[PDB]
Amino acid sequence: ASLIYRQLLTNSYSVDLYDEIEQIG
Amino acid sequence: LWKEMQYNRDIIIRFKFGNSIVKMGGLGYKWSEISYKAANYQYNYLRDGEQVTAHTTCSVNGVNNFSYNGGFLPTDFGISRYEVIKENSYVYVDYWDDSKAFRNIVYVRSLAANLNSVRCTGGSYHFSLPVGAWPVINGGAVSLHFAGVTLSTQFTDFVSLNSLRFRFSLTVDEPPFSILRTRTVNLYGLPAANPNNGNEYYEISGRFSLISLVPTNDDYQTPIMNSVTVRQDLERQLTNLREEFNSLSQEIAMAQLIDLALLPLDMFSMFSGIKSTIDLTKSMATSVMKKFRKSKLATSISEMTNSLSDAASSANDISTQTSTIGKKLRLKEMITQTEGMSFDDISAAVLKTKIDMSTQIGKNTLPDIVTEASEKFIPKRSYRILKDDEVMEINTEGKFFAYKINTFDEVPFDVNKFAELVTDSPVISAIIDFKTLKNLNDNYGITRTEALNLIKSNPNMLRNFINQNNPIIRNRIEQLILQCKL
Amino acid sequence: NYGLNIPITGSMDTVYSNSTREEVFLTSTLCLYYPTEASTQISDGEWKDSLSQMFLIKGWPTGSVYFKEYSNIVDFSVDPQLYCDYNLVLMKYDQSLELDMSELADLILNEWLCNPMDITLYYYQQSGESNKWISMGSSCTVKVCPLNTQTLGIGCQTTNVDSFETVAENEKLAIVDVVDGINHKINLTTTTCTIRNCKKLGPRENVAVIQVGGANILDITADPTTNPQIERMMRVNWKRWWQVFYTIVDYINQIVQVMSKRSRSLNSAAFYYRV
Amino acid sequence: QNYGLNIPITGSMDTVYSNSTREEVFLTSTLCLYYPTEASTQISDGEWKDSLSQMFLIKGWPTGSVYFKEYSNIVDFSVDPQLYCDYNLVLMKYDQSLELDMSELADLILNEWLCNPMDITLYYYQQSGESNKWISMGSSCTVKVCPLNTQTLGIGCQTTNVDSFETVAENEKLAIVDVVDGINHKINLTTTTCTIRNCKKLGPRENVAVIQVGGANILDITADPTTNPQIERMMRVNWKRWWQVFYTIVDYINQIVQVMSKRSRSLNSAAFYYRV
Amino acid sequence: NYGLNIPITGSMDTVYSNSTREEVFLTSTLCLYYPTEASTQISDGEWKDSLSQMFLIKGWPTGSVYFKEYSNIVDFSVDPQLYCDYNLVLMKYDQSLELDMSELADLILNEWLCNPMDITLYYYQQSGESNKWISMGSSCTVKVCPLNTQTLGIGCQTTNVDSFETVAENEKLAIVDVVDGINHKINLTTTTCTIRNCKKLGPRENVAVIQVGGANILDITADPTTNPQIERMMRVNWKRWWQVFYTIVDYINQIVQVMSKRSRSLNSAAFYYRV
Amino acid sequence: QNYGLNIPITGSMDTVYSNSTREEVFLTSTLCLYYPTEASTQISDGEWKDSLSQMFLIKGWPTGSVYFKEYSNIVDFSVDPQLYCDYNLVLMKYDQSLELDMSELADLILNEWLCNPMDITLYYYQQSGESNKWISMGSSCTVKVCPLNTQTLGIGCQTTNVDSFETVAENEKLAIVDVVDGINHKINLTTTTCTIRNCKKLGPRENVAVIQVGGANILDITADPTTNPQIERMMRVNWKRWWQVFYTIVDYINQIVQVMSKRSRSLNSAAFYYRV
Ligand SMILES: *[C@@H]1O[C@H](CO)[C@@H](O)[C@H](O)[C@H]1NC(C)=O
Ligand SMILES: *[C@@H]1O[C@H](CO)[C@@H](O)[C@H](O)[C@H]1NC(C)=O
Ligand SMILES: *[C@@H]1O[C@H](CO)[C@@H](O)[C@H](O)[C@H]1NC(C)=O
Ligand SMILES: *[C@@H]1O[C@H](CO)[C@@H](O)[C@H](O)[C@H]1NC(C)=O
Ligand SMILES: *[C@@H]1O[C@H](CO)[C@@H](O)[C@H](O)[C@H]1NC(C)=O
Ligand SMILES: *[C@@H]1O[C@H](CO)[C@@H](O)[C@H](O)[C@H]1NC(C)=O
Ligand SMILES: *[C@@H]1O[C@H](CO)[C@@H](O)[C@H](O)[C@H]1NC(C)=O
Ligand SMILES: *[C@@H]1O[C@H](CO)[C@@H](O)[C@H](O)[C@H]1NC(C)=O
Ligand SMILES: [Ca+2]
Ligand SMILES: [Ca+2]
Ligand SMILES: [Ca+2]
Ligand SMILES: [Ca+2]
Ligand SMILES: [Ca+2]
Ligand SMILES: [Ca+2]
Ligand SMILES: [Ca+2]
Ligand SMILES: [Ca+2]
Ligand SMILES: [Ca+2]
Ligand SMILES: [Ca+2]
Ligand SMILES: [Ca+2]
Ligand SMILES: [Ca+2]
Ligand SMILES: [Ca+2]
Ligand SMILES: [Ca+2]
Ligand SMILES: [Ca+2]
Ligand SMILES: [Ca+2]
Repeated sequence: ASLIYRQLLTNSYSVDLYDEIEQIG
Repeated sequence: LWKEMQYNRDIIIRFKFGNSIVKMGGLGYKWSEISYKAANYQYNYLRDGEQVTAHTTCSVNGVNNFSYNGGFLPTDFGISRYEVIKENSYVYVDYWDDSKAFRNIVYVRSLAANLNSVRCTGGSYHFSLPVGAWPVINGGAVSLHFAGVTLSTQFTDFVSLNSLRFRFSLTVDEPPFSILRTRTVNLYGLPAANPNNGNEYYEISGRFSLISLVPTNDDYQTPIMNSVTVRQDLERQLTNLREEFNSLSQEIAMAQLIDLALLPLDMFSMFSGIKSTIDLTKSMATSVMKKFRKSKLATSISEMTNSLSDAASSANDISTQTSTIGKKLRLKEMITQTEGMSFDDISAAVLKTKIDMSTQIGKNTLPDIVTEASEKFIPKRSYRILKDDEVMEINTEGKFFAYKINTFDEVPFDVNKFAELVTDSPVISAIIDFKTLKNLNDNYGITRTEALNLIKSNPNMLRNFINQNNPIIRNRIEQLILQCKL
Repeated sequence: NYGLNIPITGSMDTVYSNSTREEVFLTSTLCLYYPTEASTQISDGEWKDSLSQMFLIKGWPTGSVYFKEYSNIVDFSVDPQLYCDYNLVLMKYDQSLELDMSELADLILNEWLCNPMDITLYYYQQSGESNKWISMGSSCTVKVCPLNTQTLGIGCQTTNVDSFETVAENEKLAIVDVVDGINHKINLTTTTCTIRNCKKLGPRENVAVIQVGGANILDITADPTTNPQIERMMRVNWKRWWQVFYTIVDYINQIVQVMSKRSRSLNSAAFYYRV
Repeated sequence: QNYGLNIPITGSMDTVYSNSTREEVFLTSTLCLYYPTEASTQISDGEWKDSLSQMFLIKGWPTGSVYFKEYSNIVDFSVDPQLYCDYNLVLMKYDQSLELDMSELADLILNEWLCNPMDITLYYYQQSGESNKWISMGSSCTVKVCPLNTQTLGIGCQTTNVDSFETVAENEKLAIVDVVDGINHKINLTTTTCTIRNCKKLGPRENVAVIQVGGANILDITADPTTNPQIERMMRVNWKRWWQVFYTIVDYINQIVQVMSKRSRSLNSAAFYYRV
Repeated sequence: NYGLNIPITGSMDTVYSNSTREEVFLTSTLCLYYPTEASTQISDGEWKDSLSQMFLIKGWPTGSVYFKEYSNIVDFSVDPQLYCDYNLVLMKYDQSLELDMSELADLILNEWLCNPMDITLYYYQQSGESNKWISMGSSCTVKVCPLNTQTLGIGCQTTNVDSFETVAENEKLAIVDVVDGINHKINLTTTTCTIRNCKKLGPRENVAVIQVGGANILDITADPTTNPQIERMMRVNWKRWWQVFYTIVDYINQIVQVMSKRSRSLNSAAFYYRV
Repeated sequence: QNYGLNIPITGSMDTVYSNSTREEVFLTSTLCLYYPTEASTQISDGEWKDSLSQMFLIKGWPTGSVYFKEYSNIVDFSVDPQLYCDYNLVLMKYDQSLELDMSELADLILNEWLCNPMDITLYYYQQSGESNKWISMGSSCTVKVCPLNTQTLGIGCQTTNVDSFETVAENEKLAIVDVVDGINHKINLTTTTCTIRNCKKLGPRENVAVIQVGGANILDITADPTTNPQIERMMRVNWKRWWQVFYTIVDYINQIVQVMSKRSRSLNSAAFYYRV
């Protein structure tokens, strides 16, 4: 069940391109 | 507490393109810009036995800028940058109507449409030449094919009308657009000159579905005309939902929580199955990650790794060292995969059992909850390292023990000998800490096998003791659940 | 917090005894509800005092017997406030008032829990067989419009009141049952007549409805399949109101032995308004 | 569920109740504010109901979980005040000469009254004892009483001549009249305009709280003179602006509900005693 | 540095140490604030000298007891300054000034920690029950407009001051509480009145307030549930100001017993300014 | 937390001391300049406050954490200087004939006075020792002092005739007057304009530091003649250009800060001693 926190931290890089969506839009 | 309501309707969408022109000086031969512009339209139509009044707004994107310029001479024909739409360009048609469905369009669970394509053809534009042969724009055509509905809003003069936006694709068609009497023939595409061909309106017909989430505090009594708009909705207080989440632990169970905690929870497994709106089911996961990154725990992970990297090239006394390495052990627990029961398992289990029985009501608020619980749940925890059947246990508050495995009696601690092994030997979360374990061995005398298993935090032995209805383990795990209070 | 979960153990041998006491009033109160027609036919006005005197010999102290006059069944059905402890309601049977008498009986003889219904702003539903809607006022013209899953009125257009279905028109009281599980849009004249979502709890056993006239028609249960005869659904045969009142006074011991004073409420309203 | 019977509840004293936590009452109940119309006039608004509902939502109460039931003034509110609701706050604006009218209204809404009717033209009435009153409500009650000795010969009054009767209230829209307990009485009041009821005081009504907005403490709800208790539900706050009053109430609403409690009669437990 | 963290131990059988009454009386300084109409009714001007000579017998050295007249209650309420070691504030009650007296009592009887507020620039937000906004000046008109999360007003436009909601107008002092959690926009007459964001710490035990007139009205705690009667809510019934002053002089020892000198700040201000 | 008790605190001479709090003070505290309006006049600008805040940001102080204050001149600033601000610097341009007034201002701010009111009309005031002065502030202070014999008879003056009094200060915006200890004095002071306070000197003011822009060390902040100390918070700098002065201050703000320190009486540790 703790796997999700590791998944959040590991996959957190995509927030960069998500905020890129937000600011370019 | 939030009820689905289907509002699917068959609609007819009427719209017309908008044309803007700007003249260039001289005697009136040139032109500066011919471009598409946002265009409104009103109409009424009969459907289902009542006359519904509709308001549409068409706009264009992706437009090409062709050109033509006969030269610098003060009378030679040309258009400096005349546009067209072709493969790339899209057209949006915001649609609104007075029907009951569009009053309940604030919160939506799903929304999708089926519209029939249409063929738009360009008109005839006679460029205003003062004298001589009359140039003739003609031809050009595209086909609108529907692709995807979204939410939108017309910024109409009197109010802002929440509305549905239909994104139609394009498809260039047979009639080769030309500038007749001029050097441009056998193009293809719909230019901005006369996109409407004099038609009163271009027409689409289709059916759009919608699943709104009108609120409900009682089964028999469901509303119409959702009027809790984001003017009427406001930030729920931080302490208020903190108190709500703390109150939610009234109900959590004992063994079922451990059963859930023994799953692999991933992005899909957790964040799916949340009774949320479309605008939040789109990016809930990324929203959670964005605020998870900046949490105190996450920046502590970053500081740990960066400090170690910088060290790689830089070259109650005991309580303080034990506490610092306890924080370090917590960081290591979060980053790595431990083979024990791993307190963060219980934290995530409580988190899932809390958030599943809530609802998204126009604000995400899983950010500030998931990320906040990740750092606040189980504030004081404990770890242990077994070696030579002399397990050394440590508390994040600074306490320390060192006790044998075969019999649970403690030994003088060895600082800097625990620290050499905590770096490499696998850390074991101490969900059955030393105090409760000593109580258990004293009262319910246990064997070597289950002693080793409980030391290792083996799920099999933990659940065996829980299903024995052992009071010691039952109470211990109940307190574990109870510190999860944000 | 009267501990309504721990079991109570009786005994099957010992002993038939007395009821000890209860101290909230000197004693119970009997309470007649008669129509104006009784007064007009009696042609008197010392008759309430005479009836009290004749109750005294039956064994009711003087202050315990109260009398309430009402215009008729329909004008009484609106907000029937039972201000009292042992209620009898003498209902003169009249043809074409069968369903009105059944409405009033279903209202008073049973214990109701009513919530408000803001018709202008919400749709409405029915949870189950035990849930009615009760509309009361001067004139209740309750036009409903059921809606399918898609919120399109079936057999009606929600925006055209004319297409609606009039379940009950121009009634002082109307108990309406629409199909349970389908949303409805309601329409009734909110200036005069109000309407409430009323669930049915158990029976209210302070009240005895005495049908004065014809056959046994009071169908308290809206279910067509069931038609029980309750011990409080009294029926008597009349030619003269003096004879009716004399029978009531003579047999009043049985009239109160069939009822029970316990099921009483602070307010006199015939339902619990739960807002 | 074993209604209609007092059966003693046993309960341990040293039980953990770790699972026990706060009761978020606002998630289910319905808060319910009564104010004088001059509050609205001074506010000089008309989306203020929406604004207050929004602020209540921010405090926790769902959208429809708050009601704003206006009343014209204290006396006209005092005539048959039926608070069919779930958490009643009443903003009583104190003004001089409304002392006993405020006190009697407060008693009426804070004590659960069990009322039987009365036929003034037919029977003589007497209060059983300490907890019994006669509540007279109407557009204009004018209660006159002739005490009767054991021989039905009125003392200080002639049983026929209404003039010799002893007035106990006039032009009062509400009057909780108390007379000597154990004395037969003949009564006279304007039967068309005023109704009167023989009422007993049960325990306290915890559904309702009174925010007294104006002056000093006066609310002697207990008709006995010797006891003048200060019940927690009789809150008091000073004022110079109705917005300040309403903002105070909204900001501190949770403590108000903690002071109050659910109507004990409306629960299932009280099914067969006097459920209301 | 102080040993706040470490605990203090102390036995229970320790003998009572002797009285420090002489120490406090010889070192401290009583200090009476009183209205001007007190002196006007006294009609004198050797009277402060007489009062000092009469405190001298009660056990105050001559150069200790001070007198600091103030114009009236509402005017004293603006920037009230606790000049002095033991503070007494005579306060004549009159109708319609109840809230003003309560405001002053709340302001001076409690230790307020005030931060600056810039009305024009930023939207300000109340942290909790122990936070208020205190406005002081010749004329304060606190008009508030609460805002959504989108910086949009509710019940008010953010740009039209005439839609705002007044919470106190023309008051010299106003302790305004707003719903805790909201972003408000404030309109207040910035040239003549100043607003501050004031938390409320524990109680200032240096000050006593003597209500000279009527009934108990001082609701020091804005919470409407609690209405404590603090020991320093002194009250007397008056007709002659000489009688009031004689009462204070006679029972001055008990007043100081009620108060506690230790809660004296360096500044004469009634609050801690913490830019 | 056991406020109000001066209980012993133990500490080991070997515990490894902890890392810097420069970042802590920058992020949490607020720095606060006071300067004369002549400075801005010579600067001849008006985005300069914003520019200096931007420069301070690189040193570490958040944008809103620096507060600039102007004043007309030293004597005008002396009357009632309220340094309600977490790290105070006071620029002080020295020109001749202002040495005593400058030292008076420094003595007022760099130390921490607890002080009581005086009522000149009523009593005769002594001074209790070295730590006791009288501080007179106002638009025009002129303190005329008549000492008295034990028989309440003036020496070198007369209690009646004010003109025979000994004028200790005149037209001073601020005047700290000391007098012989243990002699009763009758004061005459301009009660409408100037206000006088009988003031005891507690410990020093952590919070404020004075930067003399002009000449040599003249600030004697000790009324004693036998000692003229050198305080860390009392600093000097030569100048010809106010931009240069401000740049030196901004560049060395680390050093000025860690010469000063947090106001000890604004802490919670001093809660019930003389908290300010
Ligand atoms: C019960 O009631 C009857 C009434 O006839 C009475 O005679 C009897 O005495 C009562 N029981 C007892 C134990 O007295
Ligand atoms: C009920 O119907 C009438 C006419 O049929 C209409 O005028 C009225 O508005 C309806 N009531 C509501 C609440 O819509
Ligand atoms: C709460 O816990 C106690 C003992 O821990 C148990 O007896 C009780 O049934 C529990 N009740 C609830 C509602 O959790
Ligand atoms: C009250 O007194 C009036 C005046 O005599 C009388 O007409 C009226 O009947 C009396 N009320 C009753 C209930 O008898
Ligand atoms: C305290 O008083 C008692 C009797 O009044 C006396 O015996 C004792 O010496 C005194 N102690 C001090 C310290 O003054
Ligand atoms: C207060 O409102 C007036 C107009 O009503 C306005 O001129 C003034 O600027 C407002 N105050 C502030 C601080 O903006
Ligand atoms: C204190 O500073 C040193 C270097 O200046 C650094 O190595 C050490 O980690 C710092 N202490 C902490 C607790 O970070
Ligand atoms: C000082 O003396 C003048 C007369 O020269 C007098 O007016 C004034 O009142 C005196 N000061 C005081 C404090 O009385
Ligand atoms: Ca009917
Ligand atoms: Ca139909
Ligand atoms: Ca039904
Ligand atoms: Ca039936
Ligand atoms: Ca008489
Ligand atoms: Ca009255
Ligand atoms: Ca009585
Ligand atoms: Ca009383
Ligand atoms: Ca407004
Ligand atoms: Ca005021
Ligand atoms: Ca507040
Ligand atoms: Ca209060
Ligand atoms: Ca001289
Ligand atoms: Ca000076
Ligand atoms: Ca001296
Ligand atoms: Ca010196």
